Amino acid sequence: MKKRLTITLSESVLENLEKMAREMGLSKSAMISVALENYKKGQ
Amino acid sequence: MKKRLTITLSESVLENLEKMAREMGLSKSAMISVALENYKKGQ
Amino acid sequence: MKKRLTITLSESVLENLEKMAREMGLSKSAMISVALENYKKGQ
Amino acid sequence: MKKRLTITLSESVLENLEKMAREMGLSKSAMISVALENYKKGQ
DNA sequence: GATTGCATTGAGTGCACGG
DNA sequence: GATTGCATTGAGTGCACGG
Repeated sequence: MKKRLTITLSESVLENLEKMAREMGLSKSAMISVALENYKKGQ
Repeated sequence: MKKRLTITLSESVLENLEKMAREMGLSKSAMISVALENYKKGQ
Repeated sequence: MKKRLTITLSESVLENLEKMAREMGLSKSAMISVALENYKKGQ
Repeated sequence: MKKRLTITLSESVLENLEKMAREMGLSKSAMISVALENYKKGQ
């Protein structure tokens, strides 16, 4: 059910990822997953 | 300075990552980066 | 930064947790974390 | 039939789990269960 | 830039060859 | 019902003693 993948991100977008996941106590993989879902929704 | 990140995503979330990316004419890294900056906005 | 804890939940709330985390490709620990955060916010 | 679940939470998210729980006069399991049913609502 | 195999440590990540 | 130590496998969970 889980697949790996390597992405490239802006040194500033990644630094932001950090903070966000941190306050939400999430992993980047989870924060990303949350954000992806989120976005999908708002679409 | 751009940096790389190896993450793990749920097949279903990945599948939809692809879908959304195609339709937005962006790469996964790009899509993810959008959604990420988006969530930060939505608050 | 991470701490363990054992909770007790309704057979129906847990069954729901399942679905939700599943579609969001999240762990319960993550889904719960998301939901907790969420709630905090709406407060 | 009620069931048990051992989860892992980020200290900061746990700390705020406690805060919110106290103030709502509920147990963590209870709080978590609320928030969980809540998110499902918010959609 | 991207995909992946090798590797490790509490799946999610790093690293680097091969593209 | 809750906390925790023991245990395992891709931290997040199960299991069960002790409460």
